[PDB]
Amino acid sequence: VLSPADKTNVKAAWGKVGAHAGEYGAEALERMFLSFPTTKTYFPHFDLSHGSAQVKGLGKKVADALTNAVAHVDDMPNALSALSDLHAHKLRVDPVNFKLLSHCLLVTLAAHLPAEFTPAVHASLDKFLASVSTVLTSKYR
Amino acid sequence: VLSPADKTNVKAAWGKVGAHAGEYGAEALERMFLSFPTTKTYFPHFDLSHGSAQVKGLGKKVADALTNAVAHVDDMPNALSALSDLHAHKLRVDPVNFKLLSHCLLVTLAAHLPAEFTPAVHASLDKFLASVSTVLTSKYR
Amino acid sequence: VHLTPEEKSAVTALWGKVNVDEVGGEALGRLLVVYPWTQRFFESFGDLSTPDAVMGNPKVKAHGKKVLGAFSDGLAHLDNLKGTFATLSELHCDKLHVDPENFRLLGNVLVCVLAHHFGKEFTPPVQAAYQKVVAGVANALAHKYH
Amino acid sequence: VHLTPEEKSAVTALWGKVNVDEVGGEALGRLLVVYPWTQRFFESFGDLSTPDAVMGNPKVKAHGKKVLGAFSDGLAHLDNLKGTFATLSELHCDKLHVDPENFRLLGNVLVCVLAHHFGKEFTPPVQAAYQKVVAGVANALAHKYH
Ligand code: HEM
Ligand code: HEM
Ligand code: HEM
Ligand code: HEM
Repeated sequence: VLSPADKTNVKAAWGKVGAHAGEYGAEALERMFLSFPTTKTYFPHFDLSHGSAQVKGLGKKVADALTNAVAHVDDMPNALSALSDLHAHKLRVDPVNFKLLSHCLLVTLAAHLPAEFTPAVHASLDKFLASVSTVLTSKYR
Repeated sequence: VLSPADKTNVKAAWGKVGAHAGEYGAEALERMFLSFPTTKTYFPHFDLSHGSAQVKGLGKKVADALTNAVAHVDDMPNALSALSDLHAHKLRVDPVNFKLLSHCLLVTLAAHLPAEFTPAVHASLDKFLASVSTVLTSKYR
Repeated sequence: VHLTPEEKSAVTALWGKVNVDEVGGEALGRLLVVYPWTQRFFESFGDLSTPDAVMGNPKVKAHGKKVLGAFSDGLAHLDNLKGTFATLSELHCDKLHVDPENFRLLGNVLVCVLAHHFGKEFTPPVQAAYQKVVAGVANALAHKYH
Repeated sequence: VHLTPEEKSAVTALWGKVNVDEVGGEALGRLLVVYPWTQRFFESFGDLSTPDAVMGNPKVKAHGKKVLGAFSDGLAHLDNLKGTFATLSELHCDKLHVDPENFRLLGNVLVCVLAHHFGKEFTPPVQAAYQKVVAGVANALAHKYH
């Protein structure tokens, strides 16, 4: 469960990210593809090179989904339902991969939030991304 | 989530366990210690030799906990509240290990329930043990 | 990883009792039922609408035979799984785009199938040996990913 | 399980800028805050009641220094991590009873701390090199478990 403090922390951090969200989403995907090459198995139709417009485009959508989740932190399952459907029944990304993108999102946030990424905020963001991952995989079976 | 069909499947399968609950719990633990030796790091205080009273006793308690959960499958968080407290606040077993015991419980059931371990029941049991694991780790942070 | 001599002997002894085609069809079928996201590779295989449809699907059974046949042959090379499966690894990465986690799920299902098939003969130590084997094979199949 | 030439270079270059004492205290502290169940190994360390208490805890800082110091020594032996960490591996299993998953969690927190501290210089390629390293060290520390 996300505590009131977790929710406050997530909104603070994501708020500072602000208009950079899409850039950070693309950066997180790039970090994932490089650190965890098996994740590239889901993207044979993408050019995954640095600066790829396909990665930038996906990065913006991932970031917008997270913005929406933050905006609906008390009602996340409904906000993300269409995305839960899409991952469970079309994309069918093995659930293990969500922890890999979550880690890379954390790392991206850490690399861009010198002031905000305190230990407490790091903890809250990790819980938050784990919660989003759980929602995104909730309809897999 | 456990579908209504999952719940029917689990109640039928676990009902067959009956008086073997203790035996199967202890066997699942032994399977885990042998297959996944890192799990023994949580039991330096046990005689883990085959047939040990400590392993038999824990096996019985694990099984009765599962019985409790099956009987209250509609509200497992409340049914397992004390146990989720115990694991989160005291035992503090890393969440990765729950998958390992779950797999060993599943193997134990397969080995003992030739008639009842159909593909559909296998799926339902796997989901159920995953849900129990989720409840048991729900208070960790 | 690594197997003791007694463990290798246990693995070989049990496997000599296995109907590879049947166990292969049963494991792949169960993989698609228990972990349905694994169906993503098999849209061309026809009816996967229910557990009975998956288990009875002749294309699912055919692929099960193919996969477990390769697994079976690999058991003759327990001391060189990476070498044995290198070319298949490259194929599964470069052309088939199979996330190696799939190999691990299949291993889990195979262990459950062996337990179901063999009952009490699938003792805790025998399981431990097979866990090393399926981990070794998954690791070997994953090794050439890039 | 091998770094490229550029990857080793990237690892060594960044590490030249790391205050191992400071980064070690920070990484261990964050481990105990982010994954508070890991406090199970530090019952005697005093106040771990709040994030500020954990981060300022002199025993957490001191132990972080020792842990990351040993990590740092290992970066001189990237081709021989198993041998380099064998003695500590046995210690962590036989005497300390530490689940090796903890090594993985600490690796993840360390990568986060390097990102936080170094910012843009911690590029995606540099991170990828460090991910290989922390996985390698964790696997080395886990290798003598039984
Ligand atoms: C926080 C976790 C995640 C979020 C919030 C997220 C969100 C999204 C969104 C918003 C889309 C676009 C959907 C559309 O265009 O209709 C998408 C597509 C996609 N995602 Fe996820 N995702 C997550 C995790 C992952 C992971 C871990 C993987 C694989 C490693 C993955 C693989 C994909 C793929 C392959 C697509 C389709 C891309 C395309 O072909 O255009 N996702 N995701
Ligand atoms: C299905 C998952 C699990 C269930 C249902 C379960 C249930 C239980 C129960 C009922 C007890 C006894 C509580 C008491 O006596 O007050 C217990 C204790 C314990 N469990 Fe869990 N457990 C699970 C998973 C795990 C796992 C995966 C581990 C570690 C690998 C673990 C480690 C322990 C330990 C160390 C104790 C204390 C034993 C003792 O010293 O008496 N548990 N568990
Ligand atoms: C022990 C594990 C496995 C082994 C030994 C294995 C082996 C093989 C072999 C020998 C082939 C034929 C290659 C060729 O035609 O050149 C193949 C193809 C294939 N495999 Fe794997 N496999 C394994 C696991 C998996 C899993 C778990 C999946 C997906 C869930 C998978 C997906 C596929 C697909 C989609 C093909 C192509 C099938 C076709 O074109 O009809 N494999 N595999
Ligand atoms: C790269 C990973 C790690 C390395 C290289 C490492 C290394 C070391 C070293 C060198 C010592 C002895 C320090 C001394 O000289 O007094 C030690 C002790 C210890 N380590 Fe590890 N460590 C690592 C990770 C961990 C983690 C993640 C945990 C638990 C979460 C842990 C638990 C402990 C404990 C409980 C002690 C004894 C502390 C005491 O004396 O009270 N270690 N480790």
